[PDB]
Amino acid sequence: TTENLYFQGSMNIFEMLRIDEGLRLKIYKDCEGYYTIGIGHLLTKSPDLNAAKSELDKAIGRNCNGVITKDEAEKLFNQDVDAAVRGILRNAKLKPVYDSLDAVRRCAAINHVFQMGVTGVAGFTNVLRMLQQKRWDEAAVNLAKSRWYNQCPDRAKRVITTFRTGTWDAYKNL
Repeated sequence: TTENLYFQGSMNIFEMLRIDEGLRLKIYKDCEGYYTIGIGHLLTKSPDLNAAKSELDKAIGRNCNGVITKDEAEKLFNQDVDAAVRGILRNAKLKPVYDSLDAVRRCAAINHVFQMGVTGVAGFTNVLRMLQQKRWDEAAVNLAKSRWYNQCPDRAKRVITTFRTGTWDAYKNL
């Protein structure tokens, strides 16, 4: 479809993570129980809500009282995406795999690091080798064994499908 052919140009890392993480203007606990706000911004792993609000005020730069605006959520979101990209490119293990990937799977790579962090992703020794060798089906099967996926499948299922196919299909028809 001419509409189907345009959907590609509408999808990017920002729209991808926006779907996987949602958009919340108030502090909430994610599927792992950690305090979160905005578009998947983990505030802290501490169970103390007071620590979550203290980190929020530091990140936004004002007395937020646990609430932020949509424009603030986007600014924080852009910083987190940049941090995940920079984390990949300076890492001697992730950068060669990332460089080998196509544009769409590169988005899935940034997404993965955004969710898990650099050392967590860099620990997927076998998945990283499979991806560099273009063994897409095997990579997706091994990702489906991870604790990252199995503890919170809805946040990870679309990333795994994107690693398998290199298309945006899993983000169609929400």
